[PDB]
Amino acid sequence: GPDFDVKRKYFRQELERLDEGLRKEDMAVHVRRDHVFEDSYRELHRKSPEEMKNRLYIVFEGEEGQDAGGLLREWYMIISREMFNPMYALFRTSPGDRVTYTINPSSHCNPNHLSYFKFVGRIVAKAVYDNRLLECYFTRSFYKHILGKSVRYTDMESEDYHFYQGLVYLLENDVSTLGYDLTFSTEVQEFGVCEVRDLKPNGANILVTEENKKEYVHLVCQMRMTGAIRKQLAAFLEGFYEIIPKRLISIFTEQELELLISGLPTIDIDDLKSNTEYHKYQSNSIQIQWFWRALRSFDQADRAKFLQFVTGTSKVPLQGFAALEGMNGIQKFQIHRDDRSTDRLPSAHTCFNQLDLPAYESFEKLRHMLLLAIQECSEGFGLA
Amino acid sequence: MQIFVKTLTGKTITLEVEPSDTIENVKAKIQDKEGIPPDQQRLIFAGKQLEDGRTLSDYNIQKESTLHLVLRLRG
Repeated sequence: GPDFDVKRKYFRQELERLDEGLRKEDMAVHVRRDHVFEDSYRELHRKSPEEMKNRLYIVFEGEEGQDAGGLLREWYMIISREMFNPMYALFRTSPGDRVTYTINPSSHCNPNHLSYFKFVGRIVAKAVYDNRLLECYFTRSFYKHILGKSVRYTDMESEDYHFYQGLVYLLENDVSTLGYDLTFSTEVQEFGVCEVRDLKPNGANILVTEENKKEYVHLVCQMRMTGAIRKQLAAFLEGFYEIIPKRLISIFTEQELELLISGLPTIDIDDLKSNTEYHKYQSNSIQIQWFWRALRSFDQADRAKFLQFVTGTSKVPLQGFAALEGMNGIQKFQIHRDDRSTDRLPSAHTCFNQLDLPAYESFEKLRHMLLLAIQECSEGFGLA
Repeated sequence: MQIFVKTLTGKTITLEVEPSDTIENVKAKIQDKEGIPPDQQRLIFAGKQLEDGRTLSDYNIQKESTLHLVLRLRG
């Protein structure tokens, strides 16, 4: 809350102290939507750190959209989702309630993975530098590495809850009671038969007993969470620290760092409603009453698609909807009435956070038209 | 002849058209099946945007072909 704002005030102020003396320019990024990760990598991974602090503007190939802010927000969102596509073998999903991601230890699947990891770290740092939001969610282990905190074996509960609660049982009980064997090595699932990595000198030939099980629990977590991904972490943090210095980002906690990158964890329609502007409609016009009724009738997944529709991103800025950013400064969510025809679907200008809403003739039609638009056009810019 | 129009979410719309039908005609047949005005529709086939004046045969759209529907709603 307020203590978070105090940190961010100091954080942003020192960030702007470091670029005093930088003639910033607008830097174009030409990408194809279906190749947004590969295209952005080709267009940005060889830029200097000073160049990365330029103002990026996005040009989607074959799309009328002109980036006045809304295209960059969508670019950050769709590139953050494609970095965790398992087809790139860069990241994997951590098993748990909420889905977070882990560095894939088999990332040498991709021969240039260390180049891509530095780029992924650059993008995350660039998103924080730009005060833009990503659809990234990491484990407590990963956040601790960025913050320079030491990883403890208790952090395994967030990385793998059931593996961790297998370790508490090993610590709590006797090895004579397990029914299986354990050695000082952990499995290399690189599509090989019983290929293992040692947790200790000649660890694969050493049995886990009650005399050494605490050492095993400590060693296996340091491996699972830092040793097995040592080179990929260094590449990521290298690209990250090139833009955001380590001394500055480490003032935050793991929860604060997550909010800094992903924004607010929920979409509050009531907060959006008290920070909405209307042009040609009034707050009590019938289509506005039907609109909020329809928006409230959406589940959390559909109200995310709606946020993407009118702003470009599914994420909410940290200061709420009263700080929704537009071109020059703050531009609250606004709804304009579309007088052209009532058979048109609703339209949006993501740079102004503006929704063009036709004067529909029934609540059923408005709800149907709104849900169709946000579901079948959550992304993509067909208008200027 | 039956063609398939695939939406962003993956929903499939099956149409009954003939190779002489214009792209404008196909957009009108989508309006009757989904309620979307044609001036908000854009059709994609083999990575190329289909102009309203051309026919399906002008784009080599044969039977059981699959088109992609994107909406022109966001700027």
